[PDB]
Amino acid sequence: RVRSITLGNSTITTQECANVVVGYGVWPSYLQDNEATAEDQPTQPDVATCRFYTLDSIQWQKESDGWWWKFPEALKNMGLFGQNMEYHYLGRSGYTIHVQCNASKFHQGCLLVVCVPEAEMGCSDVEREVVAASLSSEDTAKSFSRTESNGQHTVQTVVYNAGMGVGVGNLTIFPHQWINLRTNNSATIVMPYINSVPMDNMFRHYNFTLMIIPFAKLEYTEQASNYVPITVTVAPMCAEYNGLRLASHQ
Amino acid sequence: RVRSITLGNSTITTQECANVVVGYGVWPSYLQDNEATAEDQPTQPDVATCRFYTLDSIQWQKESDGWWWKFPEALKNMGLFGQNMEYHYLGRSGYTIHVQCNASKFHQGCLLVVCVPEAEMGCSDVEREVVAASLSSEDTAKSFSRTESNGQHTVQTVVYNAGMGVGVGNLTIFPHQWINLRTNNSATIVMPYINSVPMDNMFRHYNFTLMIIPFAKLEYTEQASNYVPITVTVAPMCAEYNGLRLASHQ
Amino acid sequence: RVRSITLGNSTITTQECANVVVGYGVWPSYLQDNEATAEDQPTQPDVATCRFYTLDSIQWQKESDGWWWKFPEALKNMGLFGQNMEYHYLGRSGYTIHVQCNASKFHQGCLLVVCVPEAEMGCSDVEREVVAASLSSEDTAKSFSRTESNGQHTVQTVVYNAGMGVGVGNLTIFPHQWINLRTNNSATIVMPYINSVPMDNMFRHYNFTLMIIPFAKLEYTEQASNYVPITVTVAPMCAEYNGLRLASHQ
Amino acid sequence: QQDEYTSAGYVTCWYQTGLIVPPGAPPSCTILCFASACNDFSVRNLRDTPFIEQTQLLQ
Amino acid sequence: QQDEYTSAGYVTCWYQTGLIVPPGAPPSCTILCFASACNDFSVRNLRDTPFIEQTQLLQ
Repeated sequence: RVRSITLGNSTITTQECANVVVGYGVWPSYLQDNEATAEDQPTQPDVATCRFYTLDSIQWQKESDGWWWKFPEALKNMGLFGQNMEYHYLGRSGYTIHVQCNASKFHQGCLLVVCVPEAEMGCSDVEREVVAASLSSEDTAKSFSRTESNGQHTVQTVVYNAGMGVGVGNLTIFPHQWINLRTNNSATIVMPYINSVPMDNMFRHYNFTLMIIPFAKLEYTEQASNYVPITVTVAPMCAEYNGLRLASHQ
Repeated sequence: RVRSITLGNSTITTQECANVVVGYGVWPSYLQDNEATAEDQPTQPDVATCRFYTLDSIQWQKESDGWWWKFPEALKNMGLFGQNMEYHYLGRSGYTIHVQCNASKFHQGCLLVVCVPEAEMGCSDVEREVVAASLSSEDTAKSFSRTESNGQHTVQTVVYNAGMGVGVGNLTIFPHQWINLRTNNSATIVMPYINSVPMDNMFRHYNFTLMIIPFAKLEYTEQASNYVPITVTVAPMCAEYNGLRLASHQ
Repeated sequence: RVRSITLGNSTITTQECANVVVGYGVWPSYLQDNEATAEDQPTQPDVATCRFYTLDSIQWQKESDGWWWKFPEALKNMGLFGQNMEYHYLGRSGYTIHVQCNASKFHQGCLLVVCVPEAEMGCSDVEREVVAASLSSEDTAKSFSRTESNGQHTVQTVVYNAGMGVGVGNLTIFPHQWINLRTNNSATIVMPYINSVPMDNMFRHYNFTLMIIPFAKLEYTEQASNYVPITVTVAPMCAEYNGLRLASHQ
Repeated sequence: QQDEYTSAGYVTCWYQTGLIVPPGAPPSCTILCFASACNDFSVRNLRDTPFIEQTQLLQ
Repeated sequence: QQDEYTSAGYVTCWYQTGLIVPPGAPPSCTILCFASACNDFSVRNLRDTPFIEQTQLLQ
């Protein structure tokens, strides 16, 4: 009931037996023959890239609004998977995002953990455009805001419109999980590869966005540690590439 | 293990799997042929009266002494069962009193939940008699007292004599349950119809009394909510009547 | 799951279902024919000595260091087993030390419960020797110390050298159990009879020592009771003697 | 799009006991509601949404 | 007894989230480590322990 998961000869994650969300209903898989357009063979690096990339922990405070990571840029420096994003041209990968919190029984709160395919985001200034430096950092989260952002080339990071101009309660349409600290502790979503082409270049394109939004805010009394660490762990699935060359950049 | 109970097309109560007390050992049932004296047929209203009548919640504070409801006057205004007490002459019904509390694990206390058949009560002044307005309210509880009551036509509401002139620890003789907040949370007693006649007029006669007495008083520290809500839910069983007429009164 | 243990027609101890440590791998047993050297028969008092001798409770405070009892002197006044230590000459017995604590879920700490065979102890003054009054009391514990003891005929009661001149983390070599208040609550060790002779006189010889050392110290907040009671319960096993005579002393 | 008053139904919620917490737990709390359809659901007579008021083309 | 630097391996530990406690629990805590061998363990070429420096007999 405290079963350990070992993925590759480097990683150990301890986890109890809970519920998973599998994509839009499909497991990630390898490309078959009547699915691709490229003129070569994939040569998937199964022997080295399937492991757990535990990112840094964020602190769910009382006054926090939400965080998002864009993928696959979220593993740009994470080990050999970041090297394959350099020394290739096309790529195709599913992921198994596992999100878990360490709260006591005297904490309360609720999170919504969404995976949004093609989460294109609007800018904080109309009649203007975003830059790539405001969409995502390479490994750290990007914070939503309670109030209105007002920059020139930034993102409209207000929390109830989710950066996309929609209702934040309707993000339940995409693959999601609720971390309710009363009963739930963890959340694990298995995203497949969703695109309109069989393989895309994973520098320009953002395949999906992992959003973690607190709907019921965190409350605690005065004895308690005044944050709950949220730890995200991403494991790539069935990664395969094409176009061996040098790194650009660098 | 969190099984829901639906009784009629109006009621939902959520409850875990716990212990019940069944009467004096019998389940409530319908009247057979060699049990009645009336000159007609019962015509039981099974299709409309079997549902859950959740009364208002009382607040178990630190300095509370006990509460009692007299039955069947406790459902005098509760819906269609109160209408059948108006537009009939005789009646006969069992009940399934379900009592439950919402306390934390940092609260402590103990309740005794008794169903006392024919709990005739003495007056606070000797050489005097009670009134009907001091025996019971129609839907709200009547409080026991720590000290001595001293009115003219009231009830001797001292707590250790239980209003009947007995020892309060000996009320365990009647159908009962202990709500001990350390281990137990709920209590459910299934009372049959007990009388010396097969059917009585349910305006003058009080069939039984449901008493809830705290034996170990409620303690809590300063963080805690300074009460525990006790919610009583009464569901009538196998109700059958005789003597269709107008309402008196009114 | 709350199974009761009755041993003799005097004793009741309540305990849940947990883990035991059985000696060096053997259960205590009675002496066979090719194991003894004495010229007589044992005549074991099975009918009267097998019961639970629950000693007084010690208070695990925040600043406590450790406690030890020497055996079989720890049951010198405890009932009929103390009488058999008087009115006999040789003795041979195994024990079932059961150690348990009563902490809340808001306490934290860790104990190591060792049974050390032949725990000979050094003195607090070099070029000097211990007395018997400083090795053990008859029924109460002897405390380890954080700092250096400095007496003339006392024991070197510093805690990290365990009174024997060794590393305190290496006492895990002997039969042991960890009481970790997060997960564990109790500890039960079944010691056999270990000696180089089949039977020894149980006044001069100390067969083993039961040490209870806190490795992670006790922490609690300000609401909490500022100690955890540790209750030790010793039950002798397969006790057999030789040499019926008078008591000396007395 | 029509408003038949007193012809739809009301879903209310009432306190029964309160909210009992031990020392250390926060006294106030939060409920969230989630609405959906069922298997017997159907629609008819498609039209334009009342929400979008813009009429002229974008630029 | 030899020190091949950067030829042994390192076991480090990093904070991921922190340590979240309710009101009433102590905020700071304690870890204990336990090391042993495995079933494939072996030794060779017995000698004297470096720890004991005394040489002359006792008294």
